[PDB]
Amino acid sequence: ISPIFQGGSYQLNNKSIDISSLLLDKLSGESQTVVMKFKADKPNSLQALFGLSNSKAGFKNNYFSIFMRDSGEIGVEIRDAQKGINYLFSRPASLWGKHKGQAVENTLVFVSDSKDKTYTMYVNGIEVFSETVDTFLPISNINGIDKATLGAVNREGKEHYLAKGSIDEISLFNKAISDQEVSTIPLSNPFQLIFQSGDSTQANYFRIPTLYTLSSGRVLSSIDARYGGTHDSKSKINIATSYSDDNGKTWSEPIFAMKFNDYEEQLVYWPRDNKLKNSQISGSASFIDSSIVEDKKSGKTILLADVMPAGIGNNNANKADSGFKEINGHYYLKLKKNGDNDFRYTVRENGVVYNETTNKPTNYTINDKYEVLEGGKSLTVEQYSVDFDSGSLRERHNGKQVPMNVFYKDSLFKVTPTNYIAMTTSQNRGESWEQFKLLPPFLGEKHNGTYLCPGQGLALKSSNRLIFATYTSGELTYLISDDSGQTWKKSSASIPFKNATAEAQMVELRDGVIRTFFRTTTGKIAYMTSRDSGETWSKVSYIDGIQQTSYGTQVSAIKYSQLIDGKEAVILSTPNSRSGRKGGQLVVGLVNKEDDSIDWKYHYDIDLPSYGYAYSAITELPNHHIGVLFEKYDSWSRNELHLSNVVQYIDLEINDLT
Ligand SMILES: O=S(=O)(O)CCNCc1cccc(Cl)c1
Repeated sequence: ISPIFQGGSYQLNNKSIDISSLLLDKLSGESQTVVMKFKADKPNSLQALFGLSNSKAGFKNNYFSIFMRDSGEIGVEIRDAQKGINYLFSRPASLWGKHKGQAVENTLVFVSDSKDKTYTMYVNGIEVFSETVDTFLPISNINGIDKATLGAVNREGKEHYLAKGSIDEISLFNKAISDQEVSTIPLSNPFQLIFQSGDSTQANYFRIPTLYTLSSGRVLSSIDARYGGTHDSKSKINIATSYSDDNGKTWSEPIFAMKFNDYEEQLVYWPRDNKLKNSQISGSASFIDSSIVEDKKSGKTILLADVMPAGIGNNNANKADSGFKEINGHYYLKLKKNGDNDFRYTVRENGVVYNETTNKPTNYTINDKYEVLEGGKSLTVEQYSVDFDSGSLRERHNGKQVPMNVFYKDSLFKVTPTNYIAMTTSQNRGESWEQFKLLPPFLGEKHNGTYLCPGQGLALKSSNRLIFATYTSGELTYLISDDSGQTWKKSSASIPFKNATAEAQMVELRDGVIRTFFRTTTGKIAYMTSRDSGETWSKVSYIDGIQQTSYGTQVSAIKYSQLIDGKEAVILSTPNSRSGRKGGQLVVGLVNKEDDSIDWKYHYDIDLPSYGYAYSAITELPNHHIGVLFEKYDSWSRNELHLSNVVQYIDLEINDLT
């Protein structure tokens, strides 16, 4: 249907605009839709875009507003004192501010539906909240409403929540338009989604993006598909992948590179209230932190991720145990049988489960999928599903049987409760992935394994060498293969922090010269250099000119193929901020051929300094554009947990950055 009101080209410069005469007497019925296209690249701390209010003395809490914060949060208030109603619905990190230095036109759709008693907010094609209430309050049913305002709320005759920005278009409808109708509304998005709520992964949440340009020109991406909110394990998380064959313009429906079946893949709205937001799927196995590389020699794509058995995160991860037993230069996966207090088994050659106390083999074997077989027959366990129907999180059997896996809670044989690294490969550039294999321990039998650095591995240009950075307490532990990832060795490089989350990414400055940039606990990004293709590593230095928080954030980095200002160039992606994960930048550095030092010459602001930017992935697209897939929110903040569709993709050109 048609708008009852339509206006545009409104400039909000800290002075409200009264549209009462134009709008108020057009409002009728109990259901309304607001469609508003607006820019705000210099927002005030807290500002209202739109208000309906009782402006009379004594009725300061009788109003409806659509408001935003300079954090990028969007919300509404719906208030009527006489009715005793004070609704406040919102979601952090819902907005864009700037893109390529130009103010972004956000498309906001707010639906107030009296029939379903539900308020729903979409921004830029993304539903950011949908709230059902017992007692519905139609927005124009507020006692004594006498003002319709743009860029403030009129309370007791004064302008509250004064806005800075513009409303290029605003329409109102005396109808609650359908989800279908919403999706036909044209958008002006500066970004794309590769992974998103409702896709093939059926995860409502995603974290830890990666990007990698394959030699055929295909761009591949991997990500944590996170089911139990945005929590790091413990949770259910699979590793999903998608690829683009047209320079990032479009992307394939995701598939899984690594998945477990002990818990159902469920699209779940995770509670965001302070009482329940720390609810955590607690009995599921999971993957976390993926990294990609391509091997010139075989042509295979190789993906690694951390693996966690059921219940297990990095907090309850058995340090002081690798999960393997050393038996004469060889490492065998340890197992514990249902009922025993110790790990009395190992998985020897051909997956034969072997009793260590009597040195007899059992009739149990472990297949290539880490599934348990008895006498060649597939054992099963019953799957779990989760729900908050009772009010709190419940994890319960759902009737479906799935293959018994040693990483599962209900398994007859269980691996050691600690962190492992798995590897899978693709022969068809990400169209399918093999069953993963665990990597062996590198730091000894009684050292719990290292943590994979998410993002990219490094494929050295002039050899067959493959390297994946990993971290542990007191060092970076590079994993090195010269035979297409069939065998790996480690190269240890000491760093001056104990228990840092030293997420590290590498660039090749020139043949055999690797610089690694990594996250620290110092508020500055660090780096070290190898000049022998990763055999040995320099001492640690720090970058000036970029700030991180004390706890730090992952940094992504590439070596750009083309000269810039006549020099070799490296591009870093990172939040630039000592307060939180915001102020995203790409920083372009020019290499000094004399000494391999880097002049950080250009800083490109991804969006506003106050808007969220966390983990990121950068790649040089085959057309020499830059692709960026990143968490567009603060993934540290306890106020921004469990947000949907915040991992977003943008395309940039080098001239945009300079
Ligand atoms: O800096 S963040 O807190 O946003 C993400 C830190 N992830 C570290 C990790 C790695 C492997 C397993 C687990 Cl459980 C946690």
